[PDB]
Amino acid sequence: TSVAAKHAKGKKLKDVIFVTAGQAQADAKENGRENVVNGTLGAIHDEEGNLVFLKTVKEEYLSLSDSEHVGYAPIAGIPDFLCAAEKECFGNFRPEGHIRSIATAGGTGGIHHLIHNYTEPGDEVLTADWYWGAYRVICSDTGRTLVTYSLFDEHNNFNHEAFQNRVNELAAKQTNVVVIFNTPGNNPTGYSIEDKDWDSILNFLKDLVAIGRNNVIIGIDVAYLDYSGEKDEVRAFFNKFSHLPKEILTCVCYSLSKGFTMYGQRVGAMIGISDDEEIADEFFEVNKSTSRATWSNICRPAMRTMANIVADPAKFKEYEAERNCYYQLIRDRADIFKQEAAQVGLPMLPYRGGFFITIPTDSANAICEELKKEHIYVIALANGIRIAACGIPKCQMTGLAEKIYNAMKSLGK
Amino acid sequence: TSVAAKHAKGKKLKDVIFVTAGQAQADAKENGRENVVNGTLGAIHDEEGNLVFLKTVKEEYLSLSDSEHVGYAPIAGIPDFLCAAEKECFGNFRPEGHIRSIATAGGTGGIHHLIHNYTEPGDEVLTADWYWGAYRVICSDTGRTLVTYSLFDEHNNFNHEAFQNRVNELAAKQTNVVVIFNTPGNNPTGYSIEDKDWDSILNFLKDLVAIGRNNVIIGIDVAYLDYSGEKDEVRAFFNKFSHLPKEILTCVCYSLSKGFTMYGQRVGAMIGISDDEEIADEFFEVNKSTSRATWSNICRPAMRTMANIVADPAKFKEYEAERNCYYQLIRDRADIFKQEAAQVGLPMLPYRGGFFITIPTDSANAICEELKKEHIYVIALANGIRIAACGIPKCQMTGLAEKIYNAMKSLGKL
Ligand SMILES: O=C(O)CCC(=O)C(=O)O
Ligand SMILES: O=C([O-])CC(=O)C(=O)O
Ligand SMILES: O=C([O-])CC(=O)C(=O)O
Ligand SMILES: [Cl-]
Repeated sequence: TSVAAKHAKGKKLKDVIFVTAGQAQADAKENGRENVVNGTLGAIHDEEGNLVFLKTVKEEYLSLSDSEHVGYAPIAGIPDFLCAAEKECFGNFRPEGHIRSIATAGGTGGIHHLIHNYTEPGDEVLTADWYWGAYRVICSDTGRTLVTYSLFDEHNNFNHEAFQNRVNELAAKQTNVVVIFNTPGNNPTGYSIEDKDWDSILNFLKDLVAIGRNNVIIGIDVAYLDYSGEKDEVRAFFNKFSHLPKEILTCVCYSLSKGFTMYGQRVGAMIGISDDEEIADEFFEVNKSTSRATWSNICRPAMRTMANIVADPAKFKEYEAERNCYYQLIRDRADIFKQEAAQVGLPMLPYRGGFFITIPTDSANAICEELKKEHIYVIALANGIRIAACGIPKCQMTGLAEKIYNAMKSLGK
Repeated sequence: TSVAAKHAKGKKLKDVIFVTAGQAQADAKENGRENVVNGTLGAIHDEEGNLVFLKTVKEEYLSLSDSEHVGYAPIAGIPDFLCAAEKECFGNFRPEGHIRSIATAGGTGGIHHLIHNYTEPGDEVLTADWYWGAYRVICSDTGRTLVTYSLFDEHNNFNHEAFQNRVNELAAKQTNVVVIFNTPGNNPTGYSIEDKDWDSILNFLKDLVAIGRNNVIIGIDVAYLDYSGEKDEVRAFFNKFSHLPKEILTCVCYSLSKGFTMYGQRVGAMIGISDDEEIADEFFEVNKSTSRATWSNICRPAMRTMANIVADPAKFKEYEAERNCYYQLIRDRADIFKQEAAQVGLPMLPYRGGFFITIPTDSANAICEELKKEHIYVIALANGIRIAACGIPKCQMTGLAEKIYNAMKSLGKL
């Protein structure tokens, strides 16, 4: 018994991420925090367990005028914010061509708008077989289908044959092919596309476009950019989108959730890049329209907060340095998990950065339910176990790769 | 020249509201707030021209924990917020039957969701001929068509015949009929559908669905709920949604924006109301999914701030007492304009409540342009001039109608 539209009739979300986090904090309220390890949600908590609100960000944010907290922001977002995000995102790497940006609600809004405006209903959207689960829903809630290519070959190199084969397949059947790359610090694996592999990607994508029947739209979910590596090394690939043929458009979906540790402020920028000023202006206008059509403006105090900080050299250096403490702090946790994981013999995907590390298993769900017994609370995907290294203090990181590998060995995994 | 999908290309907002509003702000920043009449945006300013952020709301919002400021909130919203939003919306009038709520990005989010889930591609959506322009963009960006019925008969009463006529034409071409009512305190007019009229509206919808051909989805945008009249009076109509036939689903789009004075912060709930428990559950699930597919989740601090207040009796009465002082201010402002508009002979649509008053004319663009040179900023609609009384102190409101009449006379527009 349903009154919903034809395409909406059967929708129900199974959300593993959020309940699984719930029994976590549920075991950590009543029985004490330190007998529970929380590997669920992508939020940074410090060595003592508290959620990190970077104190430079919070200080700006709390000091704002009534107008910045409750006033309206323009539809496209605050122009200072739009310039500050591109500044932060690009670093010394800002590509040439025409760049135009629109404020979005997180990376989610970015991905939603990109898919709404650049694909037709029924179209397939491409990403790596290791990917953030929501992409599924962003496509499927709209009549699009998310399809995948094997990210890794046998030795864990970017798998170019798998990618090119899948792209050629979408290209044969639809004019626009949208491909989402989530890099650097891929969610779940932590993997980052290398500079040489971007070269091979773009060179292939330029060859495809020269045939003359397709446009390619390259989405890049950069959410983990500030958690992936040295400042210039992780951004250097941004130079590689300069002066691409106009049949290729690039959309960098940048977010403040991680970089500024504002999660529930819901704020991002989608940043379009084109050799062609008209194509780039169309990116701004069509995505501006979808914003008005959806949330109509994004959160003001969070936009104003990150613009203020980035424009004040003292304040911005103070913020880079507080964030880098927390990221050095994460990088080490993954060092401790990487070293013990290797000695004990536990398989784990090739992490270069990011909040998560994943253990490949076909059994993840089962292996997770017995982990929930140990007071170890983690996320189960179709491909394996995802663990939030952002959330796990040094205390429980060491000897953790043992407690997981020990659960799998008992069950035949 | 164009890479966007076929249905996307050409989209361009010509956005009047924020461009005018920007001009006003810059005028006032340079020349002082007290030297500009800023009738642009639906935000409250007090008798000094200061943006109002209610003391009880601000103190709670700034006093939140880090966890409540930056923590992710669940896809459907904070359960406490969903519960508090239904409670302050429905009052003593909560309808009977199955109720399920979902967090949205303001009222835009709720209506974006409603249209995405309850209409097929190409369908028509009905609203009054005086409406908030955003509805049109919501429809057209997703490939629907917003269509209108004349809100007023010749006496400036709810035009039941123009409306029923419109419903019939839609019901003849598609299964679902979505109708958006912006009441009480309509944007742009300030009109509120009266209770008897809701009876006649509802009676007609029941007859319509008794045929077996259609579902009706009634969207009610309640943004102005708290600015419209006495607490119980403005809410009384909610009881009329008790046990409607299951072919009628009522969606109440609530916002924090105006009620709590977080204007820029688009935070609301869409509250579904159905007699049939599976209808309501379905409302919950298609809308949660679309929340994940669009914004993933809603601003956490705004939600908690509101749940906290509504759940505290002492903080709740104090918040209301604060909001009420400002509601009175907006009343007086509208009374002044009306008195004076009637004296100078300047026509005006009927204003019950809300932040805006509208002057009908097909000349708004030329008129507004002239008013600017006088440091008066109002918004030009296609059919009229929208004035936000919420943003215009009394001493400024005095003489305003005369000035608008005089601009229309000088420009040869009567
Ligand atoms: O008055 C306000 O609330 C702000 C409006 C604004 O900044 C804009 O023009 O986008
Ligand atoms: O929000 C989610 O789906 C899970 C998460 O931790 C993130 O990647 O932000
Ligand atoms: O936001 C707009 O388009 C105009 C406005 O003042 C409101 O009704 O919220
Ligand atoms: Cl569809």
